[PDB]
Amino acid sequence: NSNICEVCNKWGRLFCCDTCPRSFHEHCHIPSVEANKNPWSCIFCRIKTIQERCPESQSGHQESEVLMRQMLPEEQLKCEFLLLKVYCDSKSCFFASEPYYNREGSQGPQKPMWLNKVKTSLNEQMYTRVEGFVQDMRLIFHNHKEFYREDKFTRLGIQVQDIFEKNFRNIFAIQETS
Ligand SMILES: [Zn+2]
Ligand SMILES: [Zn+2]
Ligand SMILES: [Zn+2]
Repeated sequence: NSNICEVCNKWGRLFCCDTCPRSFHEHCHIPSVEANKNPWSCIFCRIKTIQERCPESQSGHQESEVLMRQMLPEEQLKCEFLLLKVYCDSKSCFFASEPYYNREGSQGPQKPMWLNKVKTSLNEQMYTRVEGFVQDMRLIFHNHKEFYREDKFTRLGIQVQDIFEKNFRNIFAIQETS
């Protein structure tokens, strides 16, 4: 097994996957690492199994169809993994916890949003369709762009949104386009 957490790249109290060499902090894994279960298989492994059990699941899909999917177990997992892929980027730190807004010339967003809120909402099964999760994720970056205006800090939202979108297209096998 690796000696650092796959998500945050730090050592510490790590839980090791039984079917691959990755390791995790308890609350870095999504869902949080399960109490018992020997062997234990990480989210990366669980996602790989879905693809292996249904190879045709990798054929191209339309985003509009993906968004309307109900949050059955496999879609729940895919959103958990997409969320985790964002937290894998160190720039996710800026979007993790509850923001506050007091900048001359800007007004805060009407609906603030942040990663840990999305994480809780997934854990509490508050999304009934993939669309709910994706909307909240895109809202994080849209709020940031609007608030920061011409400050160069706006670029951090563009950057982390790009990680989200690339991973969304990979995990849900969105049809490639020009
Ligand atoms: Zn970690
Ligand atoms: Zn694994
Ligand atoms: Zn099949």
